[PDB]
Amino acid sequence: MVEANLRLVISIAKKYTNRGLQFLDLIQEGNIGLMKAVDKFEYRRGYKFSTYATWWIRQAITRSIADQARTIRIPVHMIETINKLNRISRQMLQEMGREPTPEELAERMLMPEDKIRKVLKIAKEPISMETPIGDDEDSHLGDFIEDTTLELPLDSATTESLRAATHDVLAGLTAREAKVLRMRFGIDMNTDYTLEEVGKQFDVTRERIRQIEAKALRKLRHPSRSEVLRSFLDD
Amino acid sequence: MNISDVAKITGLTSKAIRFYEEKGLVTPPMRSENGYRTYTQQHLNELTLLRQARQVGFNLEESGELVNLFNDPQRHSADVKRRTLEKVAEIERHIEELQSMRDQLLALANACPGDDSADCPIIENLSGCC
Amino acid sequence: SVITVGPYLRLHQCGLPKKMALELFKPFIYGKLELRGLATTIKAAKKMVE
DNA sequence: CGCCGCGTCAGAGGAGGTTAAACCTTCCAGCAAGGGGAAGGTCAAGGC
DNA sequence: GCCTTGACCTTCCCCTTGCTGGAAGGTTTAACCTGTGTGCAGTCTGACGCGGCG
Ligand SMILES: [Cu+2]
Repeated sequence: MVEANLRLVISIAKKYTNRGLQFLDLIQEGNIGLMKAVDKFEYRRGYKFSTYATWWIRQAITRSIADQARTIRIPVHMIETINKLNRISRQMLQEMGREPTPEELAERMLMPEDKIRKVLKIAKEPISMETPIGDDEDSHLGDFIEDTTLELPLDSATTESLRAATHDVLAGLTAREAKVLRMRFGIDMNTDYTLEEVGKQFDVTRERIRQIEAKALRKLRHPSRSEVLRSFLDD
Repeated sequence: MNISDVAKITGLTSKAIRFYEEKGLVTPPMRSENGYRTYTQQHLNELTLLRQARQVGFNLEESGELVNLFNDPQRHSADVKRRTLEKVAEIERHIEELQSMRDQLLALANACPGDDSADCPIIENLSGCC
Repeated sequence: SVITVGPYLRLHQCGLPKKMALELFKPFIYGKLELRGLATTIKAAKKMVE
């Protein structure tokens, strides 16, 4: 029964071979198609096997073409929405002599403009890194982009000098206070600690601790020490 | 059964039905191997009660008590009528306080000139100013 | 850049536009500006260059 | 055996076209109208 | 400068009704239908290898 009906499969497939994916994988999917068609065939309906099997095949391939054929998995319902939409817009540009407006075919499609607009934002495929933006083979597209993620050297020096300035300022103030602030803010360590953690590591105090770091600011506001850090107000 | 058929009979939807089910207010219908909520006649009429009870005004919990009585063959009609007339009393007091509302509303309204003026007495008397 | 002729020169020398070498020799300048104390740090130095 | 034949390798931005629906399932977001409680700070005010 | 001491703000998270909407994901229809290809690509080309074929 499998070998009987393979030419049916290639016929269906090459109707569906509109250039989405490729031939053979589609064909193989038609073959699993035919297998499960025969796997549960009632024969006393009198009908010919062909048609029953045929629509099961159609479902198999039109599913798999949806699941695959993109770098980006778009699940099925978005796909069929797109298909519906384009079938509509063809008619709209028959009749208007023009491409249609989103509002128009949307209200005909009975749904608001936002979803249409997002569908349109989403629909188009990627663009092949090695495409020749150069008219000849003088340039590929992969040359003219940048790593806008990594670092910058001047910024590294900026941070380093800032840190030097900061702990230079710290050493001018009392040891306990500066250290308590290092753990309060995680300077020169891996971690960060807070009111009660740092306190009860030292001792119970809560509100006067707040006032202690306040007077630390007071001794630090101090228009003699800011000027090594006044530059970093721009920071 | 199938589920949409039952919900279009009774007017509900599978979503509301499943809310009620998660509230434990009816018999749990079994599933199938596929997973369809296997409804029955018991589920049908229990659902009809759980529907019409909140229509009457017996809440989620109280309509659920009506249901577990619907399962109970010992059920006290006495109790049932106490529940009834208790809810009658709450609806009465609801009506009465809403009447107090509408009374004060119309007291405020009829005093207002309604002469497109900024000196609306209602506005300034709703605030504790002046 | 484009070339042209320096006839008054001594052949161990070359012509040069300013701004080219200015941006080329930039961080050198930043460093010794910090050294002299005009620009305390790097951002200020860069602004003075600009 | 010595051709004759064949094969591999050298040298300014920009895209395009169509091919299902009907029934099901789980699970998260969201409303009016707030209410409770963690957990850290923060306003005055003390006692050495 | 050490202890609080009480009282106050702010933010985050969680919790109560009665559902509703939406995404993401699954399984079946009986008239029927049986062998691409489908537009390439215009053959660069000289040495050197190597396989069959004498
Ligand atoms: Cu008025």
